[PDB]
Amino acid sequence: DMPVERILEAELAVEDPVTNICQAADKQLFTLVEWAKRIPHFSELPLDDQVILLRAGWNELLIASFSHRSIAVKDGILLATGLHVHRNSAHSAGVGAIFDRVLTELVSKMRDMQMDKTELGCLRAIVLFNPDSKGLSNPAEVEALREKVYASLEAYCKHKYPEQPGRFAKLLLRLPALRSIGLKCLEHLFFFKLIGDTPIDTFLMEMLEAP
Amino acid sequence: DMPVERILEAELAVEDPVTNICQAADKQLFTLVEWAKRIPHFSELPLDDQVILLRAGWNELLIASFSHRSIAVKDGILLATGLHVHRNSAHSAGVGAIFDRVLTELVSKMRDMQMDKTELGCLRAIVLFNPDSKGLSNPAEVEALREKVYASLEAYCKHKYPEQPGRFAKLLLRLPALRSIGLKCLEHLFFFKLIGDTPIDTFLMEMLEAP
Amino acid sequence: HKILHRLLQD
Amino acid sequence: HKILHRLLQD
Repeated sequence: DMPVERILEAELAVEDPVTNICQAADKQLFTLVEWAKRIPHFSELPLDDQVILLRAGWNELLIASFSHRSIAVKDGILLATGLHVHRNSAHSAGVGAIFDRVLTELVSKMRDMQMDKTELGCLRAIVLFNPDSKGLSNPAEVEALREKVYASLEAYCKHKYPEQPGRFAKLLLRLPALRSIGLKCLEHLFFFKLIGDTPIDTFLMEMLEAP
Repeated sequence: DMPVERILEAELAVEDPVTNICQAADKQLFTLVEWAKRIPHFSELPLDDQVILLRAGWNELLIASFSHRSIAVKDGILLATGLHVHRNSAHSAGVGAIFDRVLTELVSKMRDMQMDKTELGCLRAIVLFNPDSKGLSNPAEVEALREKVYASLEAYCKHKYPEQPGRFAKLLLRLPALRSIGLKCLEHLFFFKLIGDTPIDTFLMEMLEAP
Repeated sequence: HKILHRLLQD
Repeated sequence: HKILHRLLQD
């Protein structure tokens, strides 16, 4: 089984600007590992596959988390360090475009639909169990777990928001945006690493290593 | 309304290797415009918005089409020019990685689920009506059309494949893969253009212009 | 974007 | 990937 209550529990258990964002990201990578261990069946996968899923998903997973954390923030994001970062600050640091995509495609859409923590948890678990991740010893097994998450999520939405028949599809359709922003985020991080002005801490650095 | 029968009709109406793929892509861009005009309500949008949606979606739209066209092809893709391109040929031209992603994440998954032309049509229409496209004069209007497509698609899957309750979510969850492969495709095209060895024809070139 | 505009016009 | 392995181990 894949009970949405366990997924919610996982979320609840873990609850210039470029430098601050990068520092916050490094910090949250530790927390991400703890989150993943709390998702049903993840820790039962082979260690090598747990590594692959987390290396494949970490940036989307962190982006989804700070985006949902920021739904009551006007034109900004709330980092896990407690720091609010506004649009103007990101623009003045040369990362306005990517920052605005986060705000318009993720944060404001999460706000508009009042995406809840169960739904966020499920989307994150779907991202985690990515069966397209290269090198998985058993892709079908990860595919099975993803299928169980989205079954439970659809059941949850239909029970909790029966007057919103499109809500489930609406949730899933933020995933392409999440993927694209995740990819653009990586491009920036690789550049910061290349230029070498911004400090990149050890876990974030490791995520930027070749496989 | 957004009848799946009109969407199916749209699909039916329009039915080294790097050079060949690029040439085929240029050819299919003309056909894509004709396809889009056949999708309910697209031609009613402001001309400027039609331009924006097509410039935003063309590469994903073409990739989805040749991927579905190739489901009965072993380890290869069928171009609209009639030419079959095998894995080995793409690998020997230095584009093996992106080619394999098409095969594993799109073609083989479409094959495994027997994605039908109605479903393909709907996924393409959802891609077309992308409300996150920058510059849209009315994003809510495009969002409304997307919502109508996915409502009709869910109705279609539940009626046509009632024994497969996960099928609808399964379709939508190929869209992140489509987005990522679309982005990687663009990176390659920009490089081919930069190096200047591969001929890039006028419409494909125009798509590679700045907005 | 002259080609796309021309083709969409009709 | 030594940090991730160490943290997942327990």
